[PDB]
Amino acid sequence: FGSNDVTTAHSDYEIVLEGGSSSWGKVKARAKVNAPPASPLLPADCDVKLNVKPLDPAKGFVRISAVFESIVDSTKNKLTIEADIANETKERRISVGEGMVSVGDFSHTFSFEGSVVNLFYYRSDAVRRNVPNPIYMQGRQFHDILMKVPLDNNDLIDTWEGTVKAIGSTGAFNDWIRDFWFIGPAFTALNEGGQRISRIEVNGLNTESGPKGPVGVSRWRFSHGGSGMVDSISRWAELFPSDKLNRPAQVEAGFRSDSQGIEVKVDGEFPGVSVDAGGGLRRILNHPLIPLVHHGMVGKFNNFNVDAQLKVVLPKGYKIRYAAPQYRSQNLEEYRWSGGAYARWVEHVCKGGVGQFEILYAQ
Amino acid sequence: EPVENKNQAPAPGAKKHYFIIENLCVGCGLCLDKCPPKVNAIGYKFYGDVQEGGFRCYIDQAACISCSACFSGDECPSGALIEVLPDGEVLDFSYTPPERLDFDLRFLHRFHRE
Amino acid sequence: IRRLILAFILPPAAVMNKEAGTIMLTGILTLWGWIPGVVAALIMISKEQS
Amino acid sequence: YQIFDTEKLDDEQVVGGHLALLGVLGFIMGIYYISGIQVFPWGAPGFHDNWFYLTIKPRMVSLGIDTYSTKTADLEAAGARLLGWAAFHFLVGSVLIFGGWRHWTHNLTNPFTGRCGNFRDFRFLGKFGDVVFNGTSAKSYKEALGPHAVYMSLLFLGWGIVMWAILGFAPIPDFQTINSETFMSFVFAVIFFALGIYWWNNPPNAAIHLNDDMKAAFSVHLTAIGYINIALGCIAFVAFQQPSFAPYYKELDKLVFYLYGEPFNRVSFNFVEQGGKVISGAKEFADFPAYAILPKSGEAFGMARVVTNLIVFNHIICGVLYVFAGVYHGGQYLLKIQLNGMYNQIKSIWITKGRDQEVQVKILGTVMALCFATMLSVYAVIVWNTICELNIFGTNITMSFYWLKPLPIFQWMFADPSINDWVMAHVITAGSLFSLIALVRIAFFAHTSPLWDDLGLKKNSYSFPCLGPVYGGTCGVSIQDQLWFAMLWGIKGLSAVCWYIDGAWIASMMYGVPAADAKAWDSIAHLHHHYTSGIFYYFWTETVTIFSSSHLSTILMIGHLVWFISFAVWFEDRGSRLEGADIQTRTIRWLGKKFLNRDVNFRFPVLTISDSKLAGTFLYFGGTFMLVFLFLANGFYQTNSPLPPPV
Amino acid sequence: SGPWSGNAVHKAEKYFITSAKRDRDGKLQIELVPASGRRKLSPTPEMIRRLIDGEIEIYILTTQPDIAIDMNKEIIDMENRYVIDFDKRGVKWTMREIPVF
Ligand code: BCL
Ligand code: BCL
Ligand code: BCL
Ligand code: BCL
Ligand code: BCL
Ligand code: BCL
Ligand code: BCL
Ligand code: G2O
Ligand code: SF4
Ligand SMILES: [Ca+2]
Repeated sequence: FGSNDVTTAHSDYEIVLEGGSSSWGKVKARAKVNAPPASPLLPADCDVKLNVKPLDPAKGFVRISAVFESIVDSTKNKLTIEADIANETKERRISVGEGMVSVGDFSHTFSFEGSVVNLFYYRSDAVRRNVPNPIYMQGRQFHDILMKVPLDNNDLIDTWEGTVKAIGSTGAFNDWIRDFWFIGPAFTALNEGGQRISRIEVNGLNTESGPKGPVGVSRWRFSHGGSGMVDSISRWAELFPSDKLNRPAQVEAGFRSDSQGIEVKVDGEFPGVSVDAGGGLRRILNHPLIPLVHHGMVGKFNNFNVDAQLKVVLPKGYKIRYAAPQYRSQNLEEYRWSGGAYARWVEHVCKGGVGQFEILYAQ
Repeated sequence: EPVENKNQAPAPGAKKHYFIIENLCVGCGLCLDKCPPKVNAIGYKFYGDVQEGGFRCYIDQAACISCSACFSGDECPSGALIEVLPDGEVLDFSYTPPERLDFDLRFLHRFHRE
Repeated sequence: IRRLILAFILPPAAVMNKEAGTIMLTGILTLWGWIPGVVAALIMISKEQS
Repeated sequence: YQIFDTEKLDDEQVVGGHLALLGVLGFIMGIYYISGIQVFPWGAPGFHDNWFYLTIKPRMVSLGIDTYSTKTADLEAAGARLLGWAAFHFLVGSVLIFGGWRHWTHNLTNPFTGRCGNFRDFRFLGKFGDVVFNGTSAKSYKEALGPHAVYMSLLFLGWGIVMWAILGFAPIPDFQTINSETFMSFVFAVIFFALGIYWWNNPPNAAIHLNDDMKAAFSVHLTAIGYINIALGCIAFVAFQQPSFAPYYKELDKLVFYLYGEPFNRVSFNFVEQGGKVISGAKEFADFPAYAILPKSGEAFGMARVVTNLIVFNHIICGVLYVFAGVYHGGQYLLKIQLNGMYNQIKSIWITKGRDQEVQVKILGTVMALCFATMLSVYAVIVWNTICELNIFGTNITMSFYWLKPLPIFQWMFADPSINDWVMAHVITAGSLFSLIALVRIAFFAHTSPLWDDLGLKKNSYSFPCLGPVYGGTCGVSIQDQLWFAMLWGIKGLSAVCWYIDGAWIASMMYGVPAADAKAWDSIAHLHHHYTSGIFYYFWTETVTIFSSSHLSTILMIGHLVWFISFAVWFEDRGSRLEGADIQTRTIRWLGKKFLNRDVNFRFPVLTISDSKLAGTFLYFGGTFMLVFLFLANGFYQTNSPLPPPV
Repeated sequence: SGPWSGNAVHKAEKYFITSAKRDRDGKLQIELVPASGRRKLSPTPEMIRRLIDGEIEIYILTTQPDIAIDMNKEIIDMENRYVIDFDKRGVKWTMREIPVF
């Protein structure tokens, strides 16, 4: 079989759904890969907790929260972000948030009031009329951020002074900043993910006094165009299911990468899992392609064999007609995919594949 | 095409200033045996009631010769045996294991459910 | 119904959901007092999950 | 004792060492075969009976290489056959040692062509490797498992051919003859061939090994092979007692065995060894030449069960020791990976699932609670049976656990189901649990223990005898010390095995004693077989016959000496011995100088506590089991005639 | 799973206060270093949070260039028990090499 030196990747996935018109879903995903990660700082572990609650249902000011704890080469890192997000218009979105990023001993707290405008390059009705499941939707995003950071430590003050010097001394700051904040292979992910980031435009960054001392206030906009591969652009309404959020949604993920492999645990309960295709049929939502390609960036490094078992737990009286690749088992409401075509598809998408998994299920 | 260079790769087959924290020493002496016989910088200091932990370890810095035998041995169980680097940093061990964020991976369906 | 019958033949397979210590205990129970004692173990634990 | 450590040796060195040891072992086999030649091919009388050849004589006669026939004729033929097979073993072992030297020295150059093959890249046997392997295991033991399975398949096939043609046992399905061993030799070929192919195409993964794992893989496979040995011992005990094996093991009893060291025809003091030698004095038993080793019937000696017990206990002792050693070497690997920090980086259940200290504590606590329960139950049963049979506190045998037979669903395992078999099973479980306490301590508490993580201490050196009297004493806390304690604890389960297989009544300490109701067990319990006397009186009954042998008596004294020498090192005496040895050095110095002008400049050496524990456990085990050998080599001495009631 | 990460003898990762200098006169010269000895950190507010939470354990050696006695907050009612702030507590490791032969 070409080569005999193949490692093993054991994976279990679980998509429990809710009945009715609800798009809610409990998604669990455990994995264990006996393959070396691609982290130059290898003993990298992370624990992510993203919990979103609804506030002001009329205004949609849903408060999302994110806690990324991590330990990379014995370096302890943490990033907390709270943000009231709101779907102002079908194109606009407004967020007011705070946060705190800590690394080892260093730490700083920030706030922001950012507006994102996701403009599609076309809204023609021909494509919608004929194509039933549009995926590659060409578009562009405009972020306008108003970040603020109390300059407490000398690290913050020195960084602010350096940036103030740079923005006025070098006219190519708007270009090379992209090289900066796409650190490492992230820059590659721009070209191989179909996303082009335009030069930033600083409306003005200027320090001002705050309640905890000086506050560096940076007001800058930037742009982010997606050829269609970008799930954050092509699927924008489906990205933010605020109208479908009544119960708190929680996603606790984590990995434990090391020199010998990657352990992954994900638990989640969130909307947007089920999408009405039309005619009463529903789908497990289209797979975002950016995760697939960005992982295939670190997927084609070792030859591996996958033991992947997907378990779809549909509601009480919902059939699963036309689920290609087909399942292996079935308990009259609990369908299992394992081996055969599904394992090939898992190896396909674990290595950068963006193929389809159309789990169309009835009512 | 055919013109080539030639080569053969037969792969195919076909300063230190070691100290002891008297607070944490348990007086095992595993570091004393490593000290060179004549140096004997490391010595035993007794408070009383050996079983109560009175006996402890001390490095006479005057006698020490920075040979690293005591600390490089990886023999200190308590971590009292420390090394202060020339710039200055206390090392409780030759290499501490990296810090990790751990969790028990229990699978969902096949191996270790829940 | 699959879990309980698999348990009556393979109790530790039934407690596989439980912790590795419980699984090892159920395996030992299969080894000593096979079925009655270990079937007791599996029924206790599974009914407790209920 | 660490010169041939796994780290010090690479894979090719291990291949060569195992090959050279296989050759040495083949030489040993030839030695035993020749020792088995009762009559030489030239006509003269041959070697006496050795346990080394009486252990393999059943198997050899099974293969027709030896014969139980008793005439000088065809025993000369059996001797010639044994000589031929011993010569074959000798030459093949010479070749194996040559290959082992080449692999150990890495000089894998053909003496004819000179081509230096590569351990990393080599076609196996020529074209067969191309047909099957398509190219060797580029690296990895995982890719080697399939090739080794194919090698074992070829070994099975070769044994089938050898027994079919050389030893004349055709492949026949029926499992009542050696013929099936040919049949199955082919079966297990295909299996261990096909599986090999599978494991060649689909390799297995346990990532803990495969990486720096000669010690890790060695530990796992040594534990596995220890359980293989235990299973082989059980299978040997069951099968060798089955009728199908009677032609080869039960017919020992019909033979008379002249064994070295057995009673020798004694001679009066006024004895002269000239001519007939009769005039000077009188030999003990006439008709046998003076000093000749007198015959011993296998019927009285029970040589069938003696040889069965020796083989079974050999495999059981080897397997228990291998389990303990595998857990110990795995603990050494665990400690290494804990020190270097790979422990948390291992991504396999065999390491990850017990990563938490809470689960380790719960596992060891469950083992300890089960051990307490079972030991207390069995010991209460045994001591109560002793209280009853000895009629202590006014008791009598009627109050003993004679009713506590194994349940009817478990009496198939036992010929004569009684309380003895119940105590055997539960004592085996309890001894396994006891030794498992230490084995689990090695497995989990190799680098740090909950007491020690609370006490702020870590186990680094994997052999440190202690950390001192801190916290009241830290003796024997290394994984090596836990291995020693595991061995000294498994001494008792292994004893129970010996005493069960030699016919002892282990349900009471004083069965067969001439006191009170000790001899009433056979009536109250309705036993068929008259078990050899109980745990304390078994010593006496077996020593009736150990004492009758000069050789067994010598073993008794030597093993007892070896055993009690162990306390000089195991006891908390090392410092006393060091002080006394300093006094010895000074005494030698000044006494010699006064007595002889030459100076000494030499010191008496005193073992470290680590070496002290090592030697002490070695001596303890050696004495204990060199004496268990006397228990198993005196004779079965368990008759099938129950003793009537004492009154 | 916590005893096998870092040194197994310290439940809370230990940080020795190696270097501190009065010349900068701010006492920011306090340079905490973990027992691993790979991060010359500083007493930031996040380090304060870690110390109060018990995740870390700041310690001081006796044999050193003096860190700051009564210049870095000190409690001397009993034997000295240095504190970064009254709520903090830098437990001083005692090191008797000179007093004893
Ligand atoms: C990732 C691809 C795009 C992009 C796509 C989007 C999209 C699309 C949106 C934003 C939004 C925001 N972006 Mg952006 N964003 C980009 C890069 C940036 C950069 C930068 C690195 O320079 C900055 C400063 C920002 C700034 C911001 C804020 C103004 C705003 C709110 C963020 C927040 O609350 O997150 C809180 C932090 C998290 C939720 C953590 C996890 C983030 C990931 C990407 C989401 C995974 C969701 C998961 C699968 C499901 C979770 C379910 C749970 C139940 C919640 N973006 C890149 C170029 N960004 C939002 C906006 O419109 O605000 C007005 C929004 O909807
Ligand atoms: C060079 C490419 C071809 C062409 C190839 C295709 C293909 C193939 C498809 C469409 C499709 C569409 N075409 Mg067209 N189309 C052409 C010319 C046009 C003109 C025009 C006045 O010339 C118009 C109004 C349209 C209109 C439309 C849309 C209604 C429709 C769906 C959206 C889509 O993305 O459009 C794509 C439109 C463009 C490719 C070009 C539109 C040109 C505009 C009007 C004027 C010049 C713009 C710029 C200066 C130069 C051209 C840049 C190109 C993007 C390379 N086409 C040119 C001549 N078009 C899709 C479909 O069937 O939807 C149901 C589809 O799959
Ligand atoms: C600030 C970020 C943006 C945003 C940006 C995105 C982007 C970008 C994506 C989603 C996607 C999804 N988001 Mg969102 N989304 C926001 C707000 C929300 C809200 C809400 C009401 O506030 C909810 C409930 C959701 C829920 C969802 C689902 C509809 C969908 C994932 C389906 C799936 O099964 O996930 C199952 C997923 C899991 C099993 C694994 C989750 C792993 C972790 C916890 C999240 C990813 C982390 C990332 C890789 C690392 C950190 C990123 C940043 C650098 C900090 N988002 C905010 C406003 N969302 C995806 C989708 O399908 O788009 C169509 C997608 O591509
Ligand atoms: C005793 C209880 C345990 C045991 C406890 C230990 C301990 C404790 C240690 C080892 C060590 C080792 N053990 Mg061990 N180990 C056991 C069983 C085994 C078996 C097996 C039979 O399957 C094997 C292959 C090994 C393999 C090994 C090596 C990995 C390693 C180095 C040995 C060597 O170089 O020593 C060199 C010496 C030997 C060759 C053995 C001594 C025998 C002599 C040389 C034999 C010939 C002379 C004569 C016949 C008998 C001796 C007495 C005479 C009076 C001279 N162990 C037994 C059952 N093992 C050591 C190591 O370094 O660990 C990392 C170590 O410290
Ligand atoms: C039956 C299958 C057993 C097994 C049985 C044995 C036995 C038995 C011995 C070894 C020996 C060794 N084994 Mg092993 N071995 C197995 C699987 C392994 C695996 C593996 C799975 O990959 C590894 C890496 C090893 C590793 C090793 C080395 C430490 C060593 C071979 C090097 C050599 O000979 O040195 C060169 C050394 C010499 C040739 C000198 C040998 C001196 C004398 C003749 C033997 C010394 C040891 C002792 C007397 C044997 C006692 C057996 C007891 C009676 C129970 N074993 C399994 C578990 N292995 C030998 C060793 O050195 O043990 C310490 C050895 O004797
Ligand atoms: C008893 C003999 C010993 C032995 C002694 C020797 C000697 C002597 C030599 C080698 C040579 C080699 N050995 Mg060797 N070696 C043994 C077992 C092994 C094993 C193993 C299967 O575990 C390995 C990995 C190797 C590895 C190697 C190769 C690197 C090399 C052959 C290159 C190749 O293309 O040859 C193709 C064939 C091989 C891979 C040989 C495989 C081993 C066979 C079983 C040797 C049998 C020799 C015997 C006298 C003939 C009996 C044949 C009957 C059919 C039974 N040997 C056997 C068990 N080895 C040879 C050399 O350098 O070749 C160029 C060489 O001259
Ligand atoms: C079962 C087949 C093999 C086996 C194969 C392996 C393999 C493979 C590995 C070990 C390893 C180890 N083995 Mg082992 N080992 C066996 C027998 C034993 C016995 C014994 C007396 O029975 C003991 C005490 C040990 C001890 C040990 C340690 C030295 C080490 C694990 C340390 C650790 O952190 O574990 C953490 C604690 C655990 C993981 C506890 C849970 C146990 C696991 C999940 C499996 C068994 C339980 C099973 C599910 C029970 C229920 C059903 C029954 C089968 C009927 N092995 C048998 C012979 N062992 C590893 C090592 O490092 O080797 C050097 C290693 O790689
Ligand atoms: C046969 C068994 C024993 C001896 C033989 C002996 C000999 C001996 N011992 Mg011992 N011992 C125990 C057994 C024996 N101990 C037990 C079971 C315990 C458990 C408590 C124990 C404990 C302590 C402590 C705590 C200390 C000592 C010492 C100390 C000595 C140093 C000098 C001296 O005493 O000479 C007086 C002792 C003699 C010279 C004995 C004369 C030889 C003999 C006639 C024959 C030797 C037979 C041989 C051993 C068999 C095989 C040999 C060959 C064929 C391979 C010293 C020669 C200590 C000293 O160094 O201080 C004096 C010390 O502190 N012990
Ligand atoms: S008695 Fe001996 S083994 Fe025990 S702690 Fe003291 S020196 Fe160590
Ligand atoms: Ca006997």
